[PDB]
Amino acid sequence: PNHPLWYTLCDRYGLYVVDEANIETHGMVPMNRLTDDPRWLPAMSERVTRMVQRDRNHPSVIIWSLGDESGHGANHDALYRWIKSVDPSRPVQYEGGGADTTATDIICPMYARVDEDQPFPAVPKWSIKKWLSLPGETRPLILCEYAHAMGNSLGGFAKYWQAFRQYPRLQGGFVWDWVDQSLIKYDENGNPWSAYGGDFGDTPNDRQFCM
Amino acid sequence: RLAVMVLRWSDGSYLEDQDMWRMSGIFRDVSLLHKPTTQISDFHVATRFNDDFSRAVLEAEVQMCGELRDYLRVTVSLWQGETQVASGTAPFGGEIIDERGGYADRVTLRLNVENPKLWSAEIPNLYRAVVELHTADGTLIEAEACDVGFREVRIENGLLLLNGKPLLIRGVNRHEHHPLHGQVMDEQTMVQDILLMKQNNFNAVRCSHY
Ligand SMILES: [Mg+2]
Ligand code: NA
Ligand code: NA
Repeated sequence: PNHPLWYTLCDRYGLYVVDEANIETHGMVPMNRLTDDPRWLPAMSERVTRMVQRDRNHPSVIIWSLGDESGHGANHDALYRWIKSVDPSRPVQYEGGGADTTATDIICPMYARVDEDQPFPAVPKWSIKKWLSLPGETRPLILCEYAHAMGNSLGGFAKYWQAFRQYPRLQGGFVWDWVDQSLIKYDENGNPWSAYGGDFGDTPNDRQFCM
Repeated sequence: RLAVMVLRWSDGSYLEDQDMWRMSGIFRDVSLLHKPTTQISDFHVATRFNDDFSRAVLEAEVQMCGELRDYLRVTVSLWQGETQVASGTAPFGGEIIDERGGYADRVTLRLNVENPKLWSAEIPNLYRAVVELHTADGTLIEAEACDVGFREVRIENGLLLLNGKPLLIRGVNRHEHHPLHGQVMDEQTMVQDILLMKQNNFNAVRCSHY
């Protein structure tokens, strides 16, 4: 969840907001080791419910998201149904466990390609154009993350927008991402330079991937 | 002596406007059929399966014309080559269908078949069905027959399945045409067509458009 002002700003300027519970368990092995453990359900519920209990009246919030990168575990299912029960005025989405789980009203892949299939086991990233027409699939497709704009990037962007306009159930996405996460440091002569991962003697680090 | 007055143009033609040469006449086989008075008038073969195609029930509905008698029976017997794998005998009189009862002049046979050999374009297995109409005491009146292939066609979850599996139709539209003979089809050409079709990796054909 964001600083309270932000939603009021989206309410007044005009932007659709996906409001996101503060839950990421990426580094876990496996990624759902927590979200599937029912001893972690309490801490998770409070992270979803207390969001819902805060921003439910902001018109700009049109979609609830259960979190990010946390595999798929029962807790997600229980907390999906909780919001569905508490607030029918918004669809609930979640990319975890394959971007089309029983935990999501919207097929929301991250970095699914337009035409090329990436058949990772258990969790494949199908081409968005192919994903829609899989046997028995009816949900819409809005990527929660796409077009990784890191340095000299956004090659092939065009391809998404042409597909988006052609396929009614392809309803676009959210670019990753808005702003560089570089930070100001100063040299020996007090002149400012933009720093990234590692530059604070912080180890281990993921270098320029924060930008 | 026969006299056949064939007209080129008819109200039929309005429903026969296919993209192809317009010709006319008696263009397929003519034949004479002697049936008994008490005769097999229709038969339907059905094959349904369990979930992994290891058990099948063949279901043959038989229809007759003539005067109904208690001594009448139909036997249906299924063959694989020259082994008889299953067989059913019953008198006429189908199940109760409504408030007036049932079809006195129909009988339905159900043959159980363990581990049937399935039919497909890959392996076109064929069993043979023999439909005998006969007096119970053992007099054959007439036998009719067909080739049977145990296969199941259905659309489930948006796919077209055959014997459980999703098909890939490598098909061709084929009109009945010959350069010398026009629209008169013969075995030699049909077979020539099939072998080439199968030689060039086809597994399906649409009867365009008749
Ligand atoms: Mg036409
Ligand atoms: Na669209
Ligand atoms: Na990053």
